[PDB]
Amino acid sequence: RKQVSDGVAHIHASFNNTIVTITDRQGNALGWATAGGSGFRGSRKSTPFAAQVAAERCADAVKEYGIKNLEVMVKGPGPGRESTIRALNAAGFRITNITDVTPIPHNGCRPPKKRR
Amino acid sequence: LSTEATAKIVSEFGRDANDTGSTEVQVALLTAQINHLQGHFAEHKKDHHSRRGLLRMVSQRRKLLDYLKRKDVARYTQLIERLGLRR
Amino acid sequence: FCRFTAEGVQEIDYKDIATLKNYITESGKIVPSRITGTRAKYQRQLARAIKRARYLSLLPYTDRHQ
Amino acid sequence: IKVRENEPFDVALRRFKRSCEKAGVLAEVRRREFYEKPTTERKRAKASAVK
Amino acid sequence: MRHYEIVFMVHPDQSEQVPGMIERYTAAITGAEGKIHRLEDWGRRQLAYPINKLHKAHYVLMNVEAPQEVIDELETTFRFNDAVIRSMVMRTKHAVTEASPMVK
RNA sequence: GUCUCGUAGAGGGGGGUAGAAUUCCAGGUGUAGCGGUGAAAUGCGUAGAGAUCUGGAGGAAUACCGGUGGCGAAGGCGGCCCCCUGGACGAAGACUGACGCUCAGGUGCGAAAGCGUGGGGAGCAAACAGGAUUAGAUACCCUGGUAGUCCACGCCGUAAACGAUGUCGACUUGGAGGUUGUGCCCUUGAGGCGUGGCUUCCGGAGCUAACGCGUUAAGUCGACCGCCUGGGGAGUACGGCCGCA
RNA sequence: GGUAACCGUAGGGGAACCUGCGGUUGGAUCACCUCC
Repeated sequence: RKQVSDGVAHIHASFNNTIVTITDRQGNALGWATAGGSGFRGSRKSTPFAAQVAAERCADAVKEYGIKNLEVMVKGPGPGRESTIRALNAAGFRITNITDVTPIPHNGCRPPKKRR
Repeated sequence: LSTEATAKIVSEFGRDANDTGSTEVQVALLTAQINHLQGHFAEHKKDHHSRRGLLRMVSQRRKLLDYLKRKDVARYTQLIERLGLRR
Repeated sequence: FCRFTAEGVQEIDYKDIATLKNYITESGKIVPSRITGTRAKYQRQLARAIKRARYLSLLPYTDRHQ
Repeated sequence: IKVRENEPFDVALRRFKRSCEKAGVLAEVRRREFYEKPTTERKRAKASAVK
Repeated sequence: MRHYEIVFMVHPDQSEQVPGMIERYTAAITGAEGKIHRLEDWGRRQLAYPINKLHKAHYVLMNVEAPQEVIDELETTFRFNDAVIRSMVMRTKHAVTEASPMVK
């Protein structure tokens, strides 16, 4: 239908379900997947092995939109979540630029209290 | 206050205009600060921090006046009428 | 090494972009004084000047703007 | 960080995040920052003077 | 009597009228016995981050000695105009006259 | 104690203003789950969610510099700018001429929590609703969530309000460090010699029951204030003052 | 480079104690031959 070539991707490295999105550098979303969309549940879903599957679902659904080059935006504290960008790299898209977009605040809202 | 305004009072109440030590010039300067400064708290009521310096100045004024009373009542009285002090 | 005691500043201008960009880090933060070795007074002057300059758009707040 | 580098690829060059970021941020910011007892939490640096 | 540094921002759409305003504002300053030691017209400049969905702006700077009453009037005349974008005021220690290190 | 010239400083009120961040609303894309803990559920779900982009409304606090750094009588003070304002210190003299120290009563200031009248209300969050679980069981855990938290204008006046060390002076070997002033050498540049503030840590005489303090004394002395007299009962009772409680 | 037991205060409830806001270091339990 449409050709994107040098798209952009967005990942949300939450401790829970990781979000991966493909975007065409204009805000309109091409495709999307979770570690939870395949029926994964519980702590089997938080290991870095789990984030790969969503990356390959995104890649193999977005073939028709024709990604050739790509950008990726990463925010989150989740450890080792760049396994997703390993998966996109291995999927054949030429990943050219990377930025960390973690929403740090300048000490605004008050964070929730901790458990003992 | 300002150096220009301070210079006039020392020349007025002073013996020779470089003397600046006789208790008259001191008490005159202190009054000059307080009467102007009273207009600060007309709307800056909340300021509790410069009040400490204000009360220090008024205490020092009264304390030098109580020093004058023990040395010569004449210039004390002339001074208080010149400045309009109550007591 | 320090530039202030060698090049000469009794006061530092906030529009001097060279000595300003020299002390900002890769992502717009301020370098700590223990890394660079500047005197405390001058470090305090830098910290004030550069935060005016951010207001004056001579610097960005963070690199996340393209 | 804007990562742009020479032509070799897939090294990912984030091995120095240890000093390129205060990495504890978002480990200590999504939770009530305690910050109390702070200076004696800096105290341990003095304890090491020895000869 | 004190001296001030002032810098402001203007919409690039109003480029033709930047120096007409410069002259008008310095006339307003000088009419109440104002004096100026430095004035720079830095001209067009790219912004470090977009403000008001804009990307370029026109820089103006001057160092003035003036009485405090006129500054608030002049600032309000900034704020009420359409074409102003940002402003800044500063009180300085001494009447500096040497040209601004930007121009180098 | 006063005047002259300067310096550093989150010392205080008022008004603007900025960027990051958090909800909510609107408009696209787009698929069906999202959210959460060691595991699940509750709850939103396709009268179209989250994820992403843009616009807008609104509230609170100022990442980075930032430190046994600074200011303050104490409590405590942290974006930027402007207006108003207190104190400290240094150089060189000049002047006043014992004007001083302490202070029962008294006045004022005094973290947070709490009340009263009216605003505003993003997030967080005593109480409350629900889900879950162990080993008593309500509570620790997770969804929501009212007061409160914020601003006016008033009360309350207590804290491990602690350096557990009242205030003010004088005298007695050292060493190293921070911060802020300032003289000097023929300044042959960021270097050397000296001299003032405020602070930090080792340690000598001395003191101490010891721990330890140690020129910022808990050392040797002087002036005045407050307090103590075995543990519990008890900072409780009955009075008085204060307070809307 | 997570070691808390206390304070002042307000809502809860009872062998007992919990939380919301702020503050301090004084950061741990003992010295039991025959009935335990």
